[PDB]
Amino acid sequence: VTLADAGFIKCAQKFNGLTVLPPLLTDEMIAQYT
Amino acid sequence: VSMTKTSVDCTMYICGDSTECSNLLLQYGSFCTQLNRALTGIAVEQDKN
Amino acid sequence: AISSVLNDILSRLDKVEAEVQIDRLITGRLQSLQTYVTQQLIRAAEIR
Amino acid sequence: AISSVLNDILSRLDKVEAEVQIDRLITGRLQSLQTYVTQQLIRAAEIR
Amino acid sequence: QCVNLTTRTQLPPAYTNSFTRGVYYPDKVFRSSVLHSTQDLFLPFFSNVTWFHAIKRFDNPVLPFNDGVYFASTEKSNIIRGWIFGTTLDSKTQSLLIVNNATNVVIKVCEFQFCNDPFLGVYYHKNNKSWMESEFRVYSSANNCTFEYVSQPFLMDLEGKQGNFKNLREFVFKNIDGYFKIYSKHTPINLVRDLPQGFSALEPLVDLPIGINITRFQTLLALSSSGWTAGAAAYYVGYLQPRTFLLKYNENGTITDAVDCA
Amino acid sequence: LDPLSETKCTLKSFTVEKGIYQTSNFRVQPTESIVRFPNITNLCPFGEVFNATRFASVYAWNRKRISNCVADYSVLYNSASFSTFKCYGVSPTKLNDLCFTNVYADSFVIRGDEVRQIAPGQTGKIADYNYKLPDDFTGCVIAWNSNNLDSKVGGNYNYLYRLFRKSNLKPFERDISTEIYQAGSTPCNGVEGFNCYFPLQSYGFQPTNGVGYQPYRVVVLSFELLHAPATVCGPKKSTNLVKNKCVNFNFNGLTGTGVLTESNKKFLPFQQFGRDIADTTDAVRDPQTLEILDITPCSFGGVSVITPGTNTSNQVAVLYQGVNCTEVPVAYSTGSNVFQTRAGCLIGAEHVNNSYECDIPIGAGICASYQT
Amino acid sequence: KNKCVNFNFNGLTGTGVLTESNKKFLPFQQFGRDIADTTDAVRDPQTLE
Amino acid sequence: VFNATRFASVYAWNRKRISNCVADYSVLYNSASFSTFKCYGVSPTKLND
Amino acid sequence: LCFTNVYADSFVIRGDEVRQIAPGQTGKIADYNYKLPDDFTGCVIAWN
Ligand SMILES: *C1O[C@H](CO)[C@@H](O[C@@H]2O[C@H](CO)[C@@H](O)[C@H](O)[C@H]2NC(C)=O)[C@H](O)[C@H]1NC(C)=O
Ligand SMILES: *[C@@H]1O[C@H](CO)[C@@H](O[C@@H]2O[C@H](CO)[C@@H](O)[C@H](O)[C@H]2NC(C)=O)[C@H](O)[C@H]1NC(C)=O
Ligand SMILES: *[C@@H]1O[C@H](CO)[C@@H](O[C@@H]2O[C@H](CO)[C@@H](O)[C@H](O)[C@H]2NC(C)=O)[C@H](O)[C@H]1NC(C)=O
Ligand SMILES: *[C@@H]1O[C@H](CO)[C@@H](O[C@@H]2O[C@H](CO)[C@@H](O)[C@H](O)[C@H]2NC(C)=O)[C@H](O)[C@H]1NC(C)=O
Ligand SMILES: *[C@@H]1O[C@H](CO)[C@@H](O[C@@H]2O[C@H](CO)[C@@H](O)[C@H](O)[C@H]2NC(C)=O)[C@H](O)[C@H]1NC(C)=O
Ligand SMILES: *[C@@H]1O[C@H](CO)[C@@H](O[C@@H]2O[C@H](CO)[C@@H](O)[C@H](O)[C@H]2NC(C)=O)[C@H](O)[C@H]1NC(C)=O
Ligand SMILES: *[C@H]1O[C@H](CO)[C@@H](O[C@@H]2O[C@H](CO)[C@@H](O)[C@H](O)[C@H]2NC(C)=O)[C@H](O)[C@H]1NC(C)=O
Ligand SMILES: *[C@@H]1O[C@H](CO)[C@@H](O)[C@H](O)[C@H]1NC(C)=O
Ligand SMILES: *[C@@H]1O[C@H](CO)[C@@H](O)[C@H](O)[C@H]1NC(C)=O
Ligand SMILES: *[C@@H]1O[C@H](CO)[C@@H](O)[C@H](O)[C@H]1NC(C)=O
Ligand SMILES: *[C@@H]1O[C@H](CO)[C@@H](O)[C@H](O)[C@H]1NC(C)=O
Repeated sequence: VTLADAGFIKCAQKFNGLTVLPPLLTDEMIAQYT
Repeated sequence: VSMTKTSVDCTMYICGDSTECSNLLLQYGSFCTQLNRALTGIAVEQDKN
Repeated sequence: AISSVLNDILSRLDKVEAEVQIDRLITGRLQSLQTYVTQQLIRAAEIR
Repeated sequence: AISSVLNDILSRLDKVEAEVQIDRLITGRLQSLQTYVTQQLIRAAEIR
Repeated sequence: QCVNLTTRTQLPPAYTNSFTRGVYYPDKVFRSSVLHSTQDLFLPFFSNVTWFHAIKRFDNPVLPFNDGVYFASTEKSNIIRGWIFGTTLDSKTQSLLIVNNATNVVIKVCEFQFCNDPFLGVYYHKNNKSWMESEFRVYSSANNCTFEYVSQPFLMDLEGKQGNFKNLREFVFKNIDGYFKIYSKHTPINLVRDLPQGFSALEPLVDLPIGINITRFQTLLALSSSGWTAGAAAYYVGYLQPRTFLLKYNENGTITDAVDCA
Repeated sequence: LDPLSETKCTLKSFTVEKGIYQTSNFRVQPTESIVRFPNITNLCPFGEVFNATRFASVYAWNRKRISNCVADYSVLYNSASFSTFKCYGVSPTKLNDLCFTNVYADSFVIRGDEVRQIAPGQTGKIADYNYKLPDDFTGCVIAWNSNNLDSKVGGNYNYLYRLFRKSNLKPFERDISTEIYQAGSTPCNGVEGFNCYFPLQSYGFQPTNGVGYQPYRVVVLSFELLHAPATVCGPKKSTNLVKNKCVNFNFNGLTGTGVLTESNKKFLPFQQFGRDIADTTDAVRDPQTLEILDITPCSFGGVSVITPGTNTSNQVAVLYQGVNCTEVPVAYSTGSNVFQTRAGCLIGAEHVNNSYECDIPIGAGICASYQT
Repeated sequence: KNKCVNFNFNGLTGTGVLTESNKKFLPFQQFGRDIADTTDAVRDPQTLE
Repeated sequence: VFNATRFASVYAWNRKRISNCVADYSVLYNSASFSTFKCYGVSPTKLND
Repeated sequence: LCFTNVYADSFVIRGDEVRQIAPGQTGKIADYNYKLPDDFTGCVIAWN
């Protein structure tokens, strides 16, 4: 599964007031629950 | 289970780097806030899911 | 509008002419956000 | 607009007067389709 | 000077397939790793292009110019040297002259009184063991001029090369709101008598705000006054159409492939 | 006053519950303006536009284009030869201080009773039938005596006006027509007819004529301002290329706001403005020193306020979402308690090593709480 | 009739296929309308079918 | 209509019915004698169509 | 209707300059000696 603009401190989306926010549980915290 | 969380500066999307457009955008009232609430309610429930 | 670029309209026209052109873009854009947020609120309910 | 019938605008007005009428019908009829597709996208989730 | 050159064999108007040739950069805007979609006056893909010869034969007619024109020549010995564009072609209105005389390329807009059969002509290896330009029979007069360009002086060869074609030269001409826009390309070839199957993009090399009506065009070739040898060249004319094109820019931002969306 | 006052103002309540609240977006302001244009040299064609051999007739007035040139009006305004020098959309002093998208010279000759009809909003046989200026005409009208240039002692009848027409012409129309005017009710076929007039008449311009009855050569400089990528400019403005700072930029007429940076993208020699997947301008060529600049709009994000309930405390922390701490100092700037998170910079909250149950969720594994 | 055409009846421009109706228009009417307010029948002005 | 010798007093404006005839409006619109020709439900160029 | 306060701005100008008295205009009356705001509420009156 591919991804885009995941929210980590790093164009077309960002440049226009659009933002993507990170999940609360990181993919490590998800894997500790799993 | 989830999707990407998004939030938008509705004033920067409609009127990014213009004050004349931002002063006209006030003629519409609540819509940019109501839109921010919607996307915040979507985003807050991705963590709930 | 005479352009989609907001800063161009603000140089091609004076205030009482530009307000008509800028309001086309405020109307259309705001309908684009209202549509995206409708699509996303419907989508988010499939993901829930 | 001066008519609900699109060809009756174009039978009476030239390009510069017609586009002020046709655009109303575009604006209202595209709001009608977005309303229908919103109602159908909401409905489809009742049936799913 | 002004003359009618009647010593020709009659051949039918030939046709060939313009495979994926005739795309041009539609704007001066950089793009890369993207499949950009645009509607403009492009040459339709895989369409029949009208084919002309110089050989025995010296095909040079006045042609329509409607929504702009694709022109291409597969060439040796630099035989295609110019074009005429305009609406009356007889100094009742202005017209555009493009010429490549052996010294340097000239572009001009004037009330040109063009000849009925216009041409350039060269003395073929006359004792001097050089090919020498001598006949410049295109216009009798030029009244109200309002644009002139001449390139920096040089020395292009008129040399009578022999063999198959080695130069391909592609051009698109558009006359929009008074802006006469030339897109063109050059690429090396090794072909007998047909337009090569391959993809090419035309860069905009010059734009002129000439402000005239163009309804037609004619092409100028290098030839005591009748009975002569034409150095051999093939050329092709296509008419552009409004057609949505999808354009693949590669990493280095160069249109690398295209799709004609109909 | 403070982020808590902004949350009270956001929520329209004088007391705020425990949580993390979105508030008005952070956005770096530009440091300065910058104009980057192609190097200019040669002067505009004034020695053609005003000192040409012969001029147009007013019935079919000339339009000459002014393009790829340096514009100077100080020669035109200081020269005592011109009896009229009037500007209808700019001040006549400011002409050197100003840049133009495209420019033209409407060039012709007229009689002094009719020079008044060249101004916008007029009527009479020149204004009605051959030269109408538009209501919003922006540009200038310039006129001078030419009896020493254009006249012959019999009257130089080479200069023609229009005297009849089917309608008053539309602004900037040029009418070439010579077809006969049907003055009576009957039609007219062929070259001539009874009680018809030919629609043109020439002027009686002689070197003995009194002032105002002399040929005046008129140039009307129509120009249009700022609204598009420009092809005429004054002898002045392009300014030094700053980099790595937020600026109000202008490249060839492409106005915007952003950070500028040296690009590793290559542009082929005919390409000027570089775009993204969404057709937004992501790069541009500097038109002087030919190098490619990355464009980025100046750093911005959501500003989220972490608060305990107002009933607990007025202390708050602030999250700059998806923004590197190094960029915040631009604007709590004290810090000594700042924290970069994957979610963005965190200010006013003290980072703790101890892992606790998530109280107020910040993002990317981080949470915050009010504790000793 | 029975072909696609760009019609015009008394300035009622359009595009469509014309066929002989069995709708019986009372004398005062030149046109019949649809639910969408578009004309779906017309009385020819020279032969009054 | 346009070339009658006496017109009406405006309190008693006269109304002629135009019927059973072909109306070449291009004649009036192309006549320079009319200082005003303002149409309110059609453009003047369209009147022949 | 009623008004909270009323002011009659009284002056002489050339007949070409009456158009400049309207809101959102430019030219030497509108620019240098008498400007109305873009939202002007009131009436402009002129007589020869
Ligand atoms: C415009 O002029 C300038 C010089 O006046 C040219 O820029 C110079 O380029 C060299 C090589 O990069 C630098 O060492 C100089 O310092 C530059 N001078 C200035 C003033 O920038 C520039 O090449 C000219 N424009 C074009 C298109 O060539
Ligand atoms: C915030 O920006 C700074 C740059 O100002 C980043 O620091 C760089 O990090 C890399 C990787 O460790 C180093 O190779 C650079 O030399 C650093 N430069 C400087 C000046 O700090 C920092 O990583 C960024 N932080 C985040 C979270 O994106
Ligand atoms: C541009 O020139 C063309 C050709 O001269 C004009 O079209 C001609 O118009 C006349 C008059 O109706 C016809 O008799 C010719 O047969 C037409 N020829 C062609 C090839 O079109 C055209 O009208 C001109 N355009 C403008 C804007 O003046
Ligand atoms: C190619 O064409 C140009 C343009 O017609 C010729 O240039 C002229 O040359 C003569 C003789 O040197 C000059 O007196 C003219 O003033 C030139 N005119 C222009 C506009 O350049 C040129 O001579 C031609 N070359 C050849 C070899 O015939
Ligand atoms: C873009 O152009 C560059 C330069 O022409 C290409 O990079 C060259 O690739 C060849 C073949 O591998 C090497 O021999 C050269 O040394 C490279 N140039 C340099 C200076 O590094 C590059 O391949 C092109 N990109 C694409 C996608 O075609
Ligand atoms: C159109 O023309 C037709 C004749 O060409 C007119 O119809 C005729 O009406 C008379 C009286 O009923 C009949 O005797 C004829 O047989 C009809 N004509 C034909 C062709 O059969 C008709 O009146 C005309 N249109 C209008 C509106 O008057
Ligand atoms: C440039 O010169 C030509 C020729 O002198 C002018 O063409 C003449 O124009 C007038 C006005 O329509 C006619 O009376 C003549 O019959 C035309 N003569 C020819 C030979 O065509 C042309 O008008 C001039 N243009 C300018 C801008 O001065
Ligand atoms: C091209 O010419 C061929 C004849 O060789 C013909 O069969 C074909 O239909 C033509 N196609 C087009 C698009 O003109
Ligand atoms: C035109 O010539 C006069 C002298 O005859 C000179 O003073 C003036 O500057 C010239 N103007 C232009 C635009 O060449
Ligand atoms: C909050 O604190 C105030 C006193 O500071 C008190 O009046 C109020 O009842 C308290 N309410 C709650 C729910 O804590
Ligand atoms: C957390 O502990 C590490 C050692 O494991 C230390 O380097 C760091 O300074 C500590 N952080 C705080 C905030 O005490």
